[PDB]
Amino acid sequence: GGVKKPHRYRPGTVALREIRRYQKSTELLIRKLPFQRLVREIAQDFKTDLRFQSSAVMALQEASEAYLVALFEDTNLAAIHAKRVTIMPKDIQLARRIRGER
Amino acid sequence: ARTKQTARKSTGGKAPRKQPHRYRPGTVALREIRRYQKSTELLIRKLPFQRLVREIAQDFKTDLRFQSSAVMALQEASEAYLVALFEDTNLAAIHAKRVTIMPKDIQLARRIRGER
Amino acid sequence: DNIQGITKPAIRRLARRGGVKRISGLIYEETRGVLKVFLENVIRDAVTYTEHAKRKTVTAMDVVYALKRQGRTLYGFGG
Amino acid sequence: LRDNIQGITKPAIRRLARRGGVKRISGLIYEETRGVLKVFLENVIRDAVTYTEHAKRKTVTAMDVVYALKRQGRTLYGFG
Amino acid sequence: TRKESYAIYVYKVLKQVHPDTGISSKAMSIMNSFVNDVFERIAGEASRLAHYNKRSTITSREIQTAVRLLLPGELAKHAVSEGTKAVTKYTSAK
Amino acid sequence: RRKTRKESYAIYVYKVLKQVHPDTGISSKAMSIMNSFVNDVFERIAGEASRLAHYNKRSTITSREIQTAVRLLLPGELAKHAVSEGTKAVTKYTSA
Amino acid sequence: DFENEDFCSACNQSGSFLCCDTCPKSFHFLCLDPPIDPN
Amino acid sequence: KAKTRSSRAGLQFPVGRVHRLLRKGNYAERVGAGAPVYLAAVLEYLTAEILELAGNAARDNKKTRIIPRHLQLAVRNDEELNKLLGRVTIAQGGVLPNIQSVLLPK
Ligand SMILES: [Zn+2]
Ligand SMILES: [Zn+2]
Repeated sequence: GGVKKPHRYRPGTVALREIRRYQKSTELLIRKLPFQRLVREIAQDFKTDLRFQSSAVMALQEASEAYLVALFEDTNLAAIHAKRVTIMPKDIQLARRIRGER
Repeated sequence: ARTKQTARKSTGGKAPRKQPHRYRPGTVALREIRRYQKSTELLIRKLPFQRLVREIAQDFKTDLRFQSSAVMALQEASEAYLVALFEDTNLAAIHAKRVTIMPKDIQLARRIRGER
Repeated sequence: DNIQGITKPAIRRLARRGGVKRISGLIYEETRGVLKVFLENVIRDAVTYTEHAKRKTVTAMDVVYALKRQGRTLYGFGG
Repeated sequence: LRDNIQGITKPAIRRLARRGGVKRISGLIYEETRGVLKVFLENVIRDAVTYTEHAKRKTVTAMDVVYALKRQGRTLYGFG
Repeated sequence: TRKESYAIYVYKVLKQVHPDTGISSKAMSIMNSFVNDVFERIAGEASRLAHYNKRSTITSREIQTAVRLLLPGELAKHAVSEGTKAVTKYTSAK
Repeated sequence: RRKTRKESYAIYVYKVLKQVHPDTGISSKAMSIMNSFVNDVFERIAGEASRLAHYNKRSTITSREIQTAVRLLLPGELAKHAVSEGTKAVTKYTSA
Repeated sequence: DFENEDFCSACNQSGSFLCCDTCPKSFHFLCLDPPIDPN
Repeated sequence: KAKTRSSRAGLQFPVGRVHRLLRKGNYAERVGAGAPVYLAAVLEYLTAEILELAGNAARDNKKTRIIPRHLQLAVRNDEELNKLLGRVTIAQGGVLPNIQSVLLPK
């Protein structure tokens, strides 16, 4: 007769819940070691064997997450601009086509 | 009973007192896209612009004369600012499957530009 | 009202130079306010600079100087 | 090393975008973003290896990073 | 080895404001870099103003034209007011 | 009361307009554009040189620290196509 | 609510009006049937 | 007995230091006596408004000591300090909590 059904939050509730979770966190998101490596291969191209402090990396990250959370933010406004809740690659592009990096 | 006064005159008679070929919409528009893009002259009639500056500078300091080259510098700068902002708006519009700049399209551009 | 002196066809001309093919009608009056607040930023700094030289007249040099501060340099008028 | 851009995992690119207040991240964004991280991190790190060499130092310093970010406009407080 | 920074000074003015509140060291460094940056911007603009007016000295006047050109909006008025009363007390106490 | 001397690179910009184009000419307005250009880019590169020096706790603008800043400002090819001409020019100077 | 007109709904002329409450039309004091005293 | 210039000016930030720095900064050839006094006066103000606002933020989160986050709130909540510190990215700040109205459930 009555068959079970698991308790699944509707698409979007878990979303907004972790939005409120993450907009109160100040902790960095991109993980450290993965990021650190991002550089050693993004630097090896500019100068060989450039050592890096454990603070340059942390800085070059804080500066990155900060740059990205800003761009995502203008991406969203750009996504809402077309009356849509999905962001698209064009958005990150319109946004950046207006900051003048493109 | 709500009442209102509109004559705004205590007495009447105040004056008598002691005290054919036609292009489709857009073709001419694109033609003078080309005209105002190949051109370099200054599109906001000058005098009107100069005045805009007198009545608006008045606030910061009275009796402020402006070297002629200055109000020409304000014009150039203003037309450059608005043509850049209008390129961005057209983009903020062509983004939303449309071809008509609308106020919202420019309240956004300026937000992404960060000029707000 | 000197602001309404920035006429529609003039805002249309700015849009044409800006590559816009259809201007809403409510844009014209948005472009005034945006225009004003911007001029009201340069000219403000133009004058701070002016009353620093104890000059009472403003110069185009002070105008491009205020633009340099704001960020948008203007070549062709000195400096 | 090589191709470590994939280290900025999707789970994370999201967490950042989630941080930025987005609710639906289309795919085809995870690739675009990593590209944006690699143009930013490029310029900054480049302007930092130039600062590094000028000082004839080898250890890219956090001090240089901050000065580099300044040049591009994105000043960072917290390190010097 | 000696590192010059605005540690004890900002701490003092913090107790002058709140004589009950602690401060984080990283947050301190935020304060130190922030006062250094705004100092650089106010002093640079001043240097410029001077070089435009063909002067050669950074008078208290320039720092003002500057503070009013950089600090935005009200933050300025209250900056000026406090700077003018500060230099007034400096000249009164000689 | 002859007007005082106004600094300008105009005379120079022409020598360089006369090599790249022995038969072209400029208009006052474009020349003044070019003078504002050279003053602006010179101020940019000279300001960068300054900090580079201050940062490294040293006090002298030299050729090294400017090859560095012109690189940090002029972007891309422009930079390389400059630093090369700049080192030549410096060596030809020091040559004699 | 809505602001009543500023022109009489009967004679299409300006003046002092008696404003309709549940209606956006305004009438002169003399333009109604029967005309309403202004006191 | 030598007194300091700050107590002459009535300030907490150092007026002496801000003179040296002004001098070695070579912002200009000659620097007067009152210029470091005014700058120390403005810097302490800006350091104060920001510290006050941070104090208003902290007590809210019931935390004794100010931590870098409290300094972002203070800066992004205020509309002035945000134009000033507007292209500045503070360490460990997070972002002002905000979600768009169209993203809310109906
Ligand atoms: Zn009715
Ligand atoms: Zn009537």
